[PDB]
Amino acid sequence: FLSLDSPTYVLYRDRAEWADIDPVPQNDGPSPVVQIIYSEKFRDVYDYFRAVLQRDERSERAFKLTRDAIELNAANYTVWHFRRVLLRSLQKDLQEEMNYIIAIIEEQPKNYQVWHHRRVLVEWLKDPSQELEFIADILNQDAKNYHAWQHRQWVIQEFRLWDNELQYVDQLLKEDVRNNSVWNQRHFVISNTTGYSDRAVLEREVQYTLEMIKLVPHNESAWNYLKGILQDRGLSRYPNLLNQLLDLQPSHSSPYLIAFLVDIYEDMLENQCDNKEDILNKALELCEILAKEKDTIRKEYWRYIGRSLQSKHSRESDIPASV
Amino acid sequence: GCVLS
Amino acid sequence: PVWSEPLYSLRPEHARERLQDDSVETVTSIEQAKVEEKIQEVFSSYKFNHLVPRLVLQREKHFHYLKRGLRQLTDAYECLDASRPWLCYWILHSLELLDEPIPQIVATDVCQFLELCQSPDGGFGGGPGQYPHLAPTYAAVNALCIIGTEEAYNVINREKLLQYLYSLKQPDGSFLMHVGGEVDVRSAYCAASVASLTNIITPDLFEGTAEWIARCQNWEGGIGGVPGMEAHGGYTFCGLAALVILKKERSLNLKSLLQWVTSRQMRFEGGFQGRCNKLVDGCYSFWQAGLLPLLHRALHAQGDPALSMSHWMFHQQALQEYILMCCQCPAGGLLDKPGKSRDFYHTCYCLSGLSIAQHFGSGAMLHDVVMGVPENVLQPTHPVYNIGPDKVIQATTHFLQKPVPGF
Ligand SMILES: CC(C)=CCC/C(C)=C/CC/C(C)=C/CONC(=O)CP(=O)(O)O
Ligand SMILES: [Zn+2]
Repeated sequence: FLSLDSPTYVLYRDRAEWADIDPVPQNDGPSPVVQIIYSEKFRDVYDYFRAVLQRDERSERAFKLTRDAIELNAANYTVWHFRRVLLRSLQKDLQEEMNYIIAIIEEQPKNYQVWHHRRVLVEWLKDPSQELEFIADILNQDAKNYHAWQHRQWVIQEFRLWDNELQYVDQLLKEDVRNNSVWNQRHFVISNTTGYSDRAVLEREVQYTLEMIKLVPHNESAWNYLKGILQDRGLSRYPNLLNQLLDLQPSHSSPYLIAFLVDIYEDMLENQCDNKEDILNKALELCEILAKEKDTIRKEYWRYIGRSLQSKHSRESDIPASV
Repeated sequence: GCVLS
Repeated sequence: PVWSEPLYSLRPEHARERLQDDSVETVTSIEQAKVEEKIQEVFSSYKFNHLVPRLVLQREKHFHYLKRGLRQLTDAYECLDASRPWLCYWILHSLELLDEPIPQIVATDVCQFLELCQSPDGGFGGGPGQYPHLAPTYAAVNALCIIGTEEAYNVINREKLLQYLYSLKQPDGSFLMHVGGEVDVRSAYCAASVASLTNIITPDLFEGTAEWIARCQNWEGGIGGVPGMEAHGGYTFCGLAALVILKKERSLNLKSLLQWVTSRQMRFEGGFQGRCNKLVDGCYSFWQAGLLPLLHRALHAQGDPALSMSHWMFHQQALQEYILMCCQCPAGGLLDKPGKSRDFYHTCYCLSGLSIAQHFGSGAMLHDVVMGVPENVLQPTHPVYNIGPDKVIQATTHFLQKPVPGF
């Protein structure tokens, strides 16, 4: 009825329809800590929320009161719980509640409670028809909203709405090929649909990634993805990769390409390859170049890697102490 | 800023 | 040398660490360049003002900020009216790190307040009369342990706490954050943290939990909120720390994890980002860098011989430089990045992260790195609970005298 920001908004202690209720002051104790000096409006709404909660008054007025309490602090999970209790007891129209949550998330999209509330509504209605579009609108304002992506994965997974997501992913990667959330969504969609074992798919993905890497050699997301989809089977399992990466050494170098090379060498020395020494030195050479020039912020990591490789792949690594 | 809960 | 710059972020070569957008601009590169430009200004402000750089942790200012906030807050904190135990914890821990005593007048008033936040059914709520929730429960327990008095310990109703944890446990191994609430890796960590400290861990409380957490590790090497989600420092800290408490760190691919977190430190800024291709932020000085002490203990537990015995696997100096030069508010308190306003959350974690970067300790081995003036050194923090290492020992020892609820 009366909006919290309305110019003619009135405190609850000045509302006739609330005269029967005695507000309940916050019980902070004799000598409080981290006591918040709430504004009049805030303390007033909550003093009355505390009253209805305490009486467990499940009424239309209590329902409207939770809207204001939520508006004052959308992170108050206790108010959200009571509101859901009211939604059921009062048999409130859930689509109307959906319209409401849609609006609240639009204004406070980084809050945990609002997304969980929307999920509960979808679960109750067993209707995901509005989700992908709603989420898309939120993602259009912040393409990396964590809660939005999490809700999207949940919706897609629970109702099996995989059909158009890869298309959605391509669209966003086009807008910003650096969006790690979208690279994650790509891995989400594919591994749950075709999988990465189908050689035709894996082939496609690697070509796509290398292609994105050529267009933006310093975009760390493409590199992490390329590594993420090949590391489980073993990088050494793909002999052409190593070479093809060296072909970018001149015109597309980055600390990322250098780092990948080390990962390939690493796995190669793991699956005992040919010239188990020519590879090792090639690796320590890169590890040093990174720890001292191309990627010093990670010097402590690169020295550890160079050390680990030497500690188990040097020609002396399998040789007795007495020899 | 950031949120934890 | 005389021409040699002792500060990593000011060295001429550092300029090469600026972002290379390959002439391909997207929202991401643009935002990243904006931040670097602002951070560069901070770095070279000494040069332009013709002054000698000096890194000072404004202890006095932070103390005043914290001392007052522990008692009273402006309406700016209305958005945290359901996170008051968090406020108690962030502040008390900051004071602890700064090595400031906690008057018994305060300690006892904190105890009584948290008592009021405790639910009749177990666990703590975000405030008096609020339903119990694992985040404020975690904060409350940590706060009481930092105080470490018999009184603080006795506030915690161990029987009900356990009952509460069970009421949230799911069949798949995960926990709800609160009744009728959401599920993500934070709950596993909050539960493990309070259960282990108060000694209420039963044989089946965490069955399947290690497995569920392990499912959150993704293709990136890091851990996401729930299975399938992007890797994030906040959830990764929760996941690994919980697994460490449960002694199941091995359930994860520690190698891919180590590579992911070390890649989260920004080459230019020196601080950490929360996820790949996003912005640096002071609170990750703890959530991300705090992982390294955990990985060190996990790998060393596996007999990893290549483990350094003096430093963590992240640029300790660069992190300290970022925090000290870019994350302090002149009026006291710390923050996300230059241009952001202070708050107790960032004050707590920027300091926790600074401590981690200053103190290395792998058993008998002990090496410190204190950038700037020596007064900058803070008290150490436990990498799992993020409270004094002594408070942890003292607390667990105290509760180990009690019997696990129900025996
Ligand atoms: C013990 C607890 C409660 C740990 C949680 C620590 C964190 C930091 C959780 C973060 C959750 C999250 C990713 C929320 C989404 O909003 N965050 C951002 O967008 C910040 P960024 O851009 O740095 O990822
Ligand atoms: Zn932050």
